[PDB]
Amino acid sequence: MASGGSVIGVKYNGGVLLACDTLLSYGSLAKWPNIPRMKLVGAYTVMCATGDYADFQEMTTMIENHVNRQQMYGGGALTPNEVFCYLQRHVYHKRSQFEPCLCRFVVAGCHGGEPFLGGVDDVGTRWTDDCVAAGYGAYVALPLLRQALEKPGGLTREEAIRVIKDCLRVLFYRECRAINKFQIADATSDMVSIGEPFEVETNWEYDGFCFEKTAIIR
Amino acid sequence: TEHDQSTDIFSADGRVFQVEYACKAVDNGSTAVAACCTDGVVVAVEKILTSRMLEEGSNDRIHAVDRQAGVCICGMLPDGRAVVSRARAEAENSRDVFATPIPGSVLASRIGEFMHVYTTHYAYRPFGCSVIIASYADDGPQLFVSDPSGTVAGYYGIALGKGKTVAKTELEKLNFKSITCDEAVVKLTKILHDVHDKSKDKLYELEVAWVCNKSNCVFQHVPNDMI
Repeated sequence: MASGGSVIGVKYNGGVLLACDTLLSYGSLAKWPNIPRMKLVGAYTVMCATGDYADFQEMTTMIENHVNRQQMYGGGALTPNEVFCYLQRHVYHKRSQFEPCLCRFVVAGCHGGEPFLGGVDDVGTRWTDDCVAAGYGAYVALPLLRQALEKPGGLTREEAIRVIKDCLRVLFYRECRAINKFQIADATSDMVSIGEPFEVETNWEYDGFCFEKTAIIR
Repeated sequence: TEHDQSTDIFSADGRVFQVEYACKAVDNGSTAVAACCTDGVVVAVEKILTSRMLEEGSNDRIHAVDRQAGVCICGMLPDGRAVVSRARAEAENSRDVFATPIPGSVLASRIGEFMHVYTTHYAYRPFGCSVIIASYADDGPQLFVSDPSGTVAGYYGIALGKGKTVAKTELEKLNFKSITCDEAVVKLTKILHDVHDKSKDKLYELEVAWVCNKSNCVFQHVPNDMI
């Protein structure tokens, strides 16, 4: 029961960012620190999930195959919105058989210069929005992305990166089952691209963290 | 002469006449040629047009079965189409169950098996098409034909349909160790234009596809600016 932690995403002017770390855990064990968790689905779309990695693999396989087959047999290239709809129907169906997909998905993409971002949870709940997250992202990240998007006229690409990294840094600080190693995908100009892994700068040197002040007994 | 009404029956000479007759459909359909080259496979078919008011892309005889494989149906088109759906299920099966693009020899085997079975049951009839299979998977360029009997054979070059005896004579003058996908598109198109009968079929267009190293081993109709 290889399982993925937090995923986060944010829309900016011209596209959308999705980010996660490259770790699969098993309970508390950090088992694989070099797994690429994001999956390209078709021409415009990218998905990721928190939860059971086996259930993510199975569900994205099924989806990627529908999308590639539909395109190859004359039925055109499915869009983010269509992919998203099909995902939510299958999540729901499985819940309805009591054999759930124990994952929470975030889906992103760009078609017709309109960026998509939405979430689907394991009983089939779906929503779109300017910022979505799964895992401890929903508790730790969303308060920051939401504050950031309060500004009027929206976010530039660079301001969207800065705030994505601050969230990453807090996950790394406060989420147990994480690591300092992340990728970002960027949907923009009707195509998705996945970056190389990177690390964020952290702080550990405050005077209030020193040995004498944190000592339980003087 | 009751011996020719079901395909579940030998004749006294050991023939299966329902299968012969279905082969006659193919032999009176339109002419297709194909060539297995150094860098890929090329197929060309001649569509006899029943009407000047058809949109282009109507009654396509060439279909993709997988990223790397395609078929050209010669004979009755809707029969051919049922064969295309099975071929895709097979190709999908191989990726789903065995994680591999289907090999070309294996896909042709499975198509044959499928056409064979409609040669043995009183309740069905043989298919009235032959299927050219063009592939380029991990086994390299392959060109197979399956026919209504379910016989499958690999080829360097081939021709089916009414023009097929002349087309075969011209395909014999090629050189199959040298010839590329680019040269073949030219030569096969010339052969379909020469075996074409102008008295009988006034309206036609050519369809032509390929799977080569150029196309990044993807089966696809050739871009229309190359004829």
